[PDB]
Amino acid sequence: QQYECVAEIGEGAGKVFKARDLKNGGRFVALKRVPLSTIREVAVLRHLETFEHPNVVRLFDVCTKLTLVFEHVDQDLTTYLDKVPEPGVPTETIKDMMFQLLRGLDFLHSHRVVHRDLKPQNILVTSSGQIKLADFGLAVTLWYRAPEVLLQSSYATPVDLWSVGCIFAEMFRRKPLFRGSSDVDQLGKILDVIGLPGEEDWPRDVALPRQAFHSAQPIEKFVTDIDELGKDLLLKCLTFNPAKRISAYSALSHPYFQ
Ligand SMILES: CN(C)C1CCN(c2ccc3[nH]c(C(=O)c4ccnc(-c5cncc6ccccc56)c4)nc3n2)CC1
Repeated sequence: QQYECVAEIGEGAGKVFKARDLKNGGRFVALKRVPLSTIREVAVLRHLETFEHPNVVRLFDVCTKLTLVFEHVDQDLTTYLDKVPEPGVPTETIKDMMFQLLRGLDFLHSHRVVHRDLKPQNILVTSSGQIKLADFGLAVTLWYRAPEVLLQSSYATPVDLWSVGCIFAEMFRRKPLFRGSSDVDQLGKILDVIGLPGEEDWPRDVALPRQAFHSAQPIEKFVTDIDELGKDLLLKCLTFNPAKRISAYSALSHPYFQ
């Protein structure tokens, strides 16, 4: 094959490797090796590539079980936070990274792709500080799961803005905001902070009823340095109700990004 594995990046639900692209100057690429639904998902990927959005990982090739060649990025958001000098991330650097993050999200929503598992472990940061979304559009941590996914009720795009707020926060905290040991625990951790939602905000026909939990806390506690504009925006990303939750397109126009 034209490529040559030099290491593994990680494994999960598939397998991703770091390699050399021998035909293109020995640059680093990323190889993943994984039925119409599959053909379908790849058709979308190939399609999304055409637009070449700066805030999503480039697709270089699809080898004919199935190998997908993407670009390689030196690090993810997680190692960027581990290795970040004290006492954190420059307010301005957060404001910028979030924007780039929201850009690719709107780009993905606008084409009706839902990431479904957006966590800092697949948010890639390049040499220049360019955010690039990885690990999407193909078939451990619930800390970034949205309430409705936890309740197993709605699976639409509002899911990924819940994750955005969770990441937004962590960019201040440098530690995950809600660390739960399981789906019920997780759901608890969330409601301890945002407060019990209105009774009509609980989706119907879900095994978990509103009565199985027990008041809202102020946000500046768990997240310090956050401005009013950060606060307000962050609150509309973590609205319990997916219909009341903000959207990427709507987020891009928040006063916070002025
Ligand atoms: C200490 N060592 C182990 C550190 C080396 C630097 N580092 C990373 C981490 C993630 C990284 N992704 C990448 C990529 O280039 C890349 C490009 C396109 N798609 C993916 C991708 C595809 N499918 C599923 C995925 C699931 C999660 C994340 C990415 C996925 C990855 N390079 C990374 N380098 C941290 C550990």
